[PDB]
Amino acid sequence: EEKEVLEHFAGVFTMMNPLTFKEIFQTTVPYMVERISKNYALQIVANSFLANPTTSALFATILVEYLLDRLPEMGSNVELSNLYLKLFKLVFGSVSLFAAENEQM
Amino acid sequence: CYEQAWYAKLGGVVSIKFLMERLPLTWVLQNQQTFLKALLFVMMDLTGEVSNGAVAMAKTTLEQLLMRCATPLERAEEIVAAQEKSFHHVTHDLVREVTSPNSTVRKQAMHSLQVLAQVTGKSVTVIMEPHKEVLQDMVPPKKHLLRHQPANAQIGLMEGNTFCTTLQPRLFTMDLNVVEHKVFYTELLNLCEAEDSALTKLPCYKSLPSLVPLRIAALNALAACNYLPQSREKIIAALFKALNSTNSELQEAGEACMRKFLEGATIEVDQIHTHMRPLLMMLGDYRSLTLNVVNRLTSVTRLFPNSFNDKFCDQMMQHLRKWMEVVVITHKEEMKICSAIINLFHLIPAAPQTLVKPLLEVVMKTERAMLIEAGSPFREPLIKFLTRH
Repeated sequence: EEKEVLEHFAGVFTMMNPLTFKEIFQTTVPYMVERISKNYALQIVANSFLANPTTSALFATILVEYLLDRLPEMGSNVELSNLYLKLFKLVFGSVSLFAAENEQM
Repeated sequence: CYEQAWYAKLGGVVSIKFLMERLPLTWVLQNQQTFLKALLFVMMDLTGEVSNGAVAMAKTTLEQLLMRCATPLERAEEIVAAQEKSFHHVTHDLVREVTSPNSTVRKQAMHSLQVLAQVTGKSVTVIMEPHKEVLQDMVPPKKHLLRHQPANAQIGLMEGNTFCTTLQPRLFTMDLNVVEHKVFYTELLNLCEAEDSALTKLPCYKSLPSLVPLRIAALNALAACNYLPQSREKIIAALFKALNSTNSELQEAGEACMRKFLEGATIEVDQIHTHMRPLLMMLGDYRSLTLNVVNRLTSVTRLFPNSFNDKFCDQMMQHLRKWMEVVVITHKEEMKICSAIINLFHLIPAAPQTLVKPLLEVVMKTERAMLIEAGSPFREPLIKFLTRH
């Protein structure tokens, strides 16, 4: 049931207009990334928020924007490098899910 | 250490660490040079995919070794004789290759000299004096012209020149009066002047059109050449041609080296003002201001703070009006322009406090137009601008 309470929690953000969607998570992505560090399962939130907001696809844009910045840390902090790798693989899978409109981003 | 598989080099280095730490120093001094040669080769060899942190291991062990060996001692005289013998050997070795083509070892050698000097009651030059011979005949480039050596060797030579001439006693200070010093100076000056691709066609550089690190090294070479007097005009002209370069990486390097240069001709730029004129006439208009223009402005004003006055601030606010309108229109790049435009005012003095109200007017207009309060790009430069006064 947690695997669905998280789904609902992530979904609560989807319906609002993209113009506010981009800002709300542009302002707070790093904190949730840090929180996921001690939650092997909480990344389900990000997974759902990348899959269903495929109708938005902006979350992926800001996620890659942040991961580009934090890239050098990967390969040194093994524990966090793992999380970065998971997120990168997820965002790469995103474009596979949406061959359209993800190539642009 | 000489096996080509990095995990063998790591075994060598860990053996070195244990041997250095465990055994008494009287024994360590005797093999200091062997240790140093092996360790330096470890990092010299790996310049493709390096390792799982072999080079970091090597550098840490090398600095540990130097600190352990050079530490002053009871001061039994035989130990002192061994210590000074080993120190002379190590200093010779390190001085030998502060110009080496391999950068990863060049920078490590320079930093090693720094730490070695700092560890003891002596200056870098004080420990370099008995080894000037090892560096006499090339740190001023002898024999073939600079264009005939390979590019990386050129970078090594000029970096060694800048390091040697930066030291306050200035070992091997150059002078245009002497032969082949004017040749070196003029050759690298022309290199700087070769901003156009017309001279990148040359065989010695056409093989790699990157060209940027070489020009950075040339700029540093010019900048370290401030002490002699008669270069003012050409050095400044070249440096300000660079500061106006569209290459952001080159622009920031020019900014950085102008710091060192301005210990000489501080305000000859302001007096001349034609080094900055190539900016003014396009600095008006309505749309001429791209990201490069604003970045150059904030650069050339971060140094020479008095470079601008109130009326220029008014002109800049007038310009800001356009982009403030344009960003909101387009969203209904521009914001990257506007953020830099705002940040600029924070840097320049002589900006009237009266401009607070006008610029704040347009800021609020556009933020309301975008209906954004959190994460806006304009707050941070506003905070910086206001906090000072």
